[PDB]
Amino acid sequence: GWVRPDLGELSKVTKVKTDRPLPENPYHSRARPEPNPEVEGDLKPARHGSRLFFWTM
Amino acid sequence: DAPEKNYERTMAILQIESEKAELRLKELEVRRLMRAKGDGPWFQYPTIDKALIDHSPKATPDN
Ligand SMILES: CCCCCCCCCCCCCCCCCC(=O)OC[C@H](COP(=O)([O-])OC[C@H](O)COP(=O)([O-])OC[C@H](COC(=O)CCCCCCCCCCCCCCCCC)OC(=O)CCCCCCCCCCCCCCCCC)OC(=O)CCCCCCCCCCCCCCCCC
Repeated sequence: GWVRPDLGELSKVTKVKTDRPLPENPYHSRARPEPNPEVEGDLKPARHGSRLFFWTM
Repeated sequence: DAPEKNYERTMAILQIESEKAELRLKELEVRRLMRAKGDGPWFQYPTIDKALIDHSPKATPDN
């Protein structure tokens, strides 16, 4: 009683019911480095300008 | 000019210039610490973007 599968069927992506848990860290990655802190706050002007030796702005 | 005007104007000049000098010294120290540790917004040379990584299920499993 076995029907041979049609052209297209055996290459389908199927779904599988499992009773094993999902591997939570299959790559065994350690803790990620903490990122550099972003910038936050409004942009105040430069305190007394460029401060390049004598240029007051 | 009055000696009051020259005097208090000199105090204003000295405040502005001493504040600029202390900010320049802080700028040197900030640059030294950010180059040494790399944890500031400056001296952040690029690494590889991890938005290029394909996380799709590949052709072989062991990867
Ligand atoms: C109510 C709404 C309306 C309000 C309007 C109010 C104004 C009304 C009038 C409108 C026009 C305004 C014009 C600008 C304002 C005055 C600027 C000023 O005097 O700054 C003083 C400025 C600093 O003095 P201060 O007492 O500390 O500040 C007073 C103010 O607070 C100055 O303010 P500050 O401290 O915030 O200034 C910021 C900063 C202040 O400056 C600094 O922090 C110091 C560093 C400045 C640069 C130094 C460089 C040194 C090495 C290079 C030298 C080059 C050679 C010299 C020139 C050779 C001949 C071309 O500026 C700069 O760094 C800019 C660079 C210098 C340019 C100055 C403006 C020039 C405009 C006209 C140019 C015409 C040609 C003149 C010759 C070109 C060179 C000036 O003086 C100098 O640096 C010495 C040079 C003289 C300045 C230029 C004078 C402008 C008028 C020229 C008339 C004659 C022209 C003759 C024909 C052409 C030449 C042959």
